[PDB]
Amino acid sequence: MYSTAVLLNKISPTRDGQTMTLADLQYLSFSELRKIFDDQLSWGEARHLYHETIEQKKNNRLLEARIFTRANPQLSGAIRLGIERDSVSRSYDEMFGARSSSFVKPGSVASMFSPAGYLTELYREAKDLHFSSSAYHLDNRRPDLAD
Amino acid sequence: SAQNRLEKYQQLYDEDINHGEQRAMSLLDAAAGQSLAGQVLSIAEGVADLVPNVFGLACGGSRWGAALRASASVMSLSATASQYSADKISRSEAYRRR
Amino acid sequence: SAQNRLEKYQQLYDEDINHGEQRAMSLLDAAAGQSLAGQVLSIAEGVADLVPNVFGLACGGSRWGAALRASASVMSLSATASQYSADKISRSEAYRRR
Amino acid sequence: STWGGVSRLVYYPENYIDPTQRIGQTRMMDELLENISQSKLSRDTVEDAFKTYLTRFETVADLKVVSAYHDNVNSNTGLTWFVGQTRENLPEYYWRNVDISRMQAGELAANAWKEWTKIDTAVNPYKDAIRPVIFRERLHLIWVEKEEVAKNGTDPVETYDRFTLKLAFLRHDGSWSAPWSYDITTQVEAVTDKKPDTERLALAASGFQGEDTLLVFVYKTGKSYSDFGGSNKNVAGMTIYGDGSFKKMENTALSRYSQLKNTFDIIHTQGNDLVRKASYRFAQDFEVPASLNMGSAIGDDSLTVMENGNIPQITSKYSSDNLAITLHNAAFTVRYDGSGNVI
Amino acid sequence: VMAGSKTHTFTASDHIASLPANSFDAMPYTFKPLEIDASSLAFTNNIAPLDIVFETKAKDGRVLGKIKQTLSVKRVNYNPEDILFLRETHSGAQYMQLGVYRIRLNTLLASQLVSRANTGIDTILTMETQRLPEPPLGEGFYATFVIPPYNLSTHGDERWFKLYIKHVVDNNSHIIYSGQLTDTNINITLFIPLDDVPLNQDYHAKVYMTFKKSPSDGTWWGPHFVRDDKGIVTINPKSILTHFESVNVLNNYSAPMDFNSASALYYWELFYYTPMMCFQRLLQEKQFDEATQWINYVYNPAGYIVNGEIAPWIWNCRPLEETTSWNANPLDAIDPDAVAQNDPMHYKIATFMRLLDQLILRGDMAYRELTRDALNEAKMWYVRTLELLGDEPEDYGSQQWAAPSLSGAASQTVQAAYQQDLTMLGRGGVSKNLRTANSL
Amino acid sequence: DISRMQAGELAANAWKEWTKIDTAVNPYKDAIRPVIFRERLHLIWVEKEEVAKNGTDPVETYDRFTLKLAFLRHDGSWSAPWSYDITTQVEAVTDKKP
Amino acid sequence: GSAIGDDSLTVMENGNIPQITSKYSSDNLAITLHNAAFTVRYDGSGNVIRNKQISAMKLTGVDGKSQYGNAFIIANTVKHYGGYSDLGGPITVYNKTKNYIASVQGHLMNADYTRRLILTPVENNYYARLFEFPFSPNTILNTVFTVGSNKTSDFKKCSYAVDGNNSQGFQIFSSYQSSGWLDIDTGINNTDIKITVMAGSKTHTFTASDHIASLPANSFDAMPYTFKPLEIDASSLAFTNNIA
Amino acid sequence: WINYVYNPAGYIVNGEIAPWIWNCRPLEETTSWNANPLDAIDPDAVAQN
Repeated sequence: MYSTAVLLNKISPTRDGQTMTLADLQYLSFSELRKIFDDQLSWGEARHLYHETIEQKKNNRLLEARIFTRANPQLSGAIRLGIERDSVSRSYDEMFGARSSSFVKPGSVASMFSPAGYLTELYREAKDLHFSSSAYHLDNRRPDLAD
Repeated sequence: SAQNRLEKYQQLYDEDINHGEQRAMSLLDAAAGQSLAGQVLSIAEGVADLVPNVFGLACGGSRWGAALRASASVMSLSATASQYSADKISRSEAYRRR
Repeated sequence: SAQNRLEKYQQLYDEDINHGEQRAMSLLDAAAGQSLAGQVLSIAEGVADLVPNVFGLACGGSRWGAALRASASVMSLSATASQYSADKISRSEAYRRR
Repeated sequence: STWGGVSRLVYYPENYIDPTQRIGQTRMMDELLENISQSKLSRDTVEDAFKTYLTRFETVADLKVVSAYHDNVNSNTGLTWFVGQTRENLPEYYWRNVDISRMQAGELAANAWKEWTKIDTAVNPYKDAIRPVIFRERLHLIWVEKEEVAKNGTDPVETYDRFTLKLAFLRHDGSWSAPWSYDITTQVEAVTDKKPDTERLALAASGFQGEDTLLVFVYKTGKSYSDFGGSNKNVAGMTIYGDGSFKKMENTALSRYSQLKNTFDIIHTQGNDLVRKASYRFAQDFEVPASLNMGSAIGDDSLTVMENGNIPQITSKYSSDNLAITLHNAAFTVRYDGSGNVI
Repeated sequence: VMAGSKTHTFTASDHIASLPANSFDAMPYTFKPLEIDASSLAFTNNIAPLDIVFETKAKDGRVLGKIKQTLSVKRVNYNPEDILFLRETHSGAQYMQLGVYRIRLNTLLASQLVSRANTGIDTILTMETQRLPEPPLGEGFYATFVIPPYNLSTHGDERWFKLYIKHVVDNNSHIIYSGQLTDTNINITLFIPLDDVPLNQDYHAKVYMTFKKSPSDGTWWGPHFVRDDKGIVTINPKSILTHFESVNVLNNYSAPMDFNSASALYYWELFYYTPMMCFQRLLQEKQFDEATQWINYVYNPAGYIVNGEIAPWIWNCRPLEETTSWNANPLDAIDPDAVAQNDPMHYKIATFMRLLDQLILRGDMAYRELTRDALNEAKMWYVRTLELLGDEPEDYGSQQWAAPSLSGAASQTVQAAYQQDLTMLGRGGVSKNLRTANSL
Repeated sequence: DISRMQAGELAANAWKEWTKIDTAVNPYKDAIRPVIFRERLHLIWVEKEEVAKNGTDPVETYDRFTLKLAFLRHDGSWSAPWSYDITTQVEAVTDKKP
Repeated sequence: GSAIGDDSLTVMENGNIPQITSKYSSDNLAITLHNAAFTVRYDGSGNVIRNKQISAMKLTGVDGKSQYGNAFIIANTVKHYGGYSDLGGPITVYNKTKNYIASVQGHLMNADYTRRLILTPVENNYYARLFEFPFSPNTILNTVFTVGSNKTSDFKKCSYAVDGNNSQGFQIFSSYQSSGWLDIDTGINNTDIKITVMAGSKTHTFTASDHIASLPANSFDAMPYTFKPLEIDASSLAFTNNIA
Repeated sequence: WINYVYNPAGYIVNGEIAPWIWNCRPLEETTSWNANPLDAIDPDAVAQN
């Protein structure tokens, strides 16, 4: 019942002279979104923005998974007869170079399911659990973790 | 003696399920099917009994509660069929473990 | 030989309950539920059959003892459901002991 | 391990696809599953099980939708509930629902629908006067039945048709409760002019949420309808409350719901084709929720807290071209308390 | 309370029912009925919001608590063109109509299954059966449009286009198609509805196309279909077709069965899930030949014999062959089946893995006999499986990875840039900064 | 399968074993026959009942004739039968002397 | 039913006559066929042809889209011959009506290396090449090159399509042997799409030039043809055992 | 299932952490609903007091 463009215009500019985009709010919880834009967004607007962000994130994940699946070298392959190259696959390959063909074996640190990815997710989500002033902040008790 | 024991057990394992057990399981399956086969007939009897059956100058005779009795009957039949199927599956699993 | 025996028994213990036993227990539970589900229909049939069903110049036709028969039916259904649930629980306990 | 498995599920679902079980499996598929669950199997056994499954599929897929109801005041949102009837000569009925709000650019995703579910409560409707409704925010089935009864104490014994309105509701565990019964013979005879065989009697039901009641209308199918009440003898009304009691509507009350005539079945002007229109939830001019639960909030520095914020009554009034909203008993409590700390 | 452009503030100084006791414990405040003049609400899609906020602060300026909410006010709309209704054609097809859109409700496959069931069940599970036509959805016709490839000069920057209909039921316009312009021609087949008595005598229906450079309607700027006394929809000669490449009408075409309709679940169960379940059950009991026979209804590397010749298709399951998606929200819950339903390629991979499992089990069973002939049979099974699989690949990107710092890998800017690029790719297609400059 | 006839002798394998019908048929005399429309087997018969007209001071009876049609389903079961009233046609063609 | 065209290039599908009616008036039997329809689609039923050549002919040219109804030169049997690795292989097709060369490939080794299509009759001597086309973007596949002159003989005598040929030696990334040569025309005439019916001694031919309900869109994709009702005078059927 | 009664991490309501500690209201407010718990040996009665 709202329009995402209008709400984004209300939030914009994003401190950088740019229009706010759904990607920039990936990123933060609903409570944070309501707190930061408390002066400009009501309850329904914040709820709609949160739902739209979640939907966009899910769609991006699905698109990436599909692109990776259709480009697996393992299926080359008597099943390759039932594989078709789409326009989206060509666009992704053109934009990101040879990333889509850069598969790695399991057990390597570069894999997205390797413990490196788990550690990155943990650090990304847990970095802001305490204020920078508090002595319990992760970057204060163990400064070396960032390096 | 050990060789004799090995031959006996190998023969038993190779034989696996003989014919009598197959017949018993098929009978249980057929019983489940036959028990399930009566629900449509029960519903038909219930719907048919609602029509009045006396005429003249004293009419009536309809059985008001036919449909509810038919529904109860079909649900009981479903319960019986489920019980039979459970028995058959349990017997099969016991044979596999043996 | 001892290592082979250990591997076999470890695999059997890890597998625990296969799918057929789960299906049998679920079927017994469903049978108990279906058996229990008929009490409301039996009561409704009993209360409906009491209304007179003949008219004209010779009225009546009510079945006087409908309610008591309905009560007997619902109690029999409860007994059957209890039996089914007891069977299911006994089978589960036997599997645990095994 | 758990995070790895959950993350991998999206990219490689084939590692977790089990042919013998799946969320949303239909009942007949399970019936086939136990039909082929014995230890040893033959080609004939599997073929017979597949034939039984085919019988079930043929029974289910031959359904035809007979009634529908939309749970809203407009077509933009809400859920639509359908009741359908089998092809065979049996009183077997099924129901389902769809989410029409998922429509975009004409086509609906297949997951917005719901599988057919059987109704087993001994329904014997007269012709096709059976329909779903949502009153007290749970599903209800409402239908009519016809019996042949003679008046007692008359020397020439004459018979007539008695029409009974039956209403039932769906319980929590999927069972159906015993149905309430009412006598509507006079209304049917009035609106049909004692020719029920030649005229198509039609039934409509709506749920007035504002007053928490159910409105039932019985009418004669036609090309168009005038305003209710007064001289219009083609429509009769009925009101059902929460406890099951009823009340026959009068002309003054009948004229209040004249706007619902747009959701009635009609005979198409171009070609005598019957068209059925799904009923709608009723409202006067605008719909507003009856109550609003504010919730609770935490004050600054975790010192105070507001609780029990609630607006139990919200009313609306549309006079001329002005809409006014009245809030009754807007209340909330303030208490000095911290939500867990040394403070 | 905020209602559209009006803001009303009610303070407890004059609207309080009873001021509570002045104590550190719970103090409940209750208000007399409050009146709001909501005559300035902006109704979009027959629904408008209404905002309510409870505010309380002490003399120090501290906020004792703030509660926000949004109320929904719905406009009652019983207009004849906004009330969905059900109709049934003479062919037996039931369709539910809302405004201009129509949806099929029932199915007619059960009647036609008898011919296949009279012979063996092998006749039922065939691509020919799954390609059966369906009766038309009410009164209307079919049309084919060719959309030209994207060019910057005429289409303009963003590659998005829409197709709207007009002069059906009402005289407004409703969107009937939306899509993205690409570098090749696009073939679109659509079902144009048609009412019994047209509103405009000259043109019975109008279809037009909009993009960035031309986001308007215009006059005679699109195909204007007119129906004669006996079928035969024709295009009005005085209709500009510059935007389209070619627009044709199909006067007798009958669409095949749809695997994305209301009855999609039953079709998928009959044609895909059931043979797979039967094959799995047969395989679990070491009945290999019957399992192969049952799985051959879905996939068979040797092809399928139809009328005595090899069929041109590869997969016997039509939804798998055409990759028809029938799920729009697969990530609402943890469910591999839902994800596979969204993209049915995973079903292809699952079937392939099941076939490989059966072959390897056959090979192991033959190997365990130790007879020379059994050894040869096991060798044949293993060789066949290896030939089916192909040659396994090696690691490629392991040595191309530059190890980043933990702070760098978790940087929000990198994730935001990647998500922005993915969104632009999926929703648009603009290729600004074509090379990604892999050093970033 | 009569197409297998060769110079007058039919091979014994061209026939099919008798199969029972269990759907509660009560035909009048010998007016029961099979048929095939919609390309599946159907059984069609007639039944006779004795019914009196209501609301007549001298209560007179007559014979009501009902035509019933049923069809065979996939798994070998028989569906519920459609019913029609053909009393007028029977009385017309027989001149009320059945 | 369905059928496969010559050289596994095209395929007819969905052939169906849904309505057939009969009328016996006096001593004349007439048969009417309603909505005789079938679809024709360019597709190969499993080979290198469908994977590469058909997709090559579906690409858009530089003179503006289309590429349908043109004359093409293709190879009978093409097989991987050698190189550093076996990629999808540069599969090339010649368009005579516009003098175009369309090349397709499966994958690429690495984006940093310069890549260009090279056609030589010897596959070993770089200086013996007859065709050289640089990829305008390096990381792109399935492009056209617009020779610009009638060089059909040169293309015919040039086997060994090479997808490498850098300037630091040769560096043959991939190479494919073409073997035979075929010439095809994808254009069609409305008088060659016919239905012929034999009834006893009578033969009736109905062409799409006059019995077509609506001519479909001229495209490489599926093209459905539908026919108006067809009348057959079957008064000369030879009835043996009451069936003809 | 046990999180419906006690959860050390708190309970999310409307997108924010709820102020209460125990999700069971009688436990949170310590409501006593038994006046004679020592009439017989019964741990449940004592706990109810």
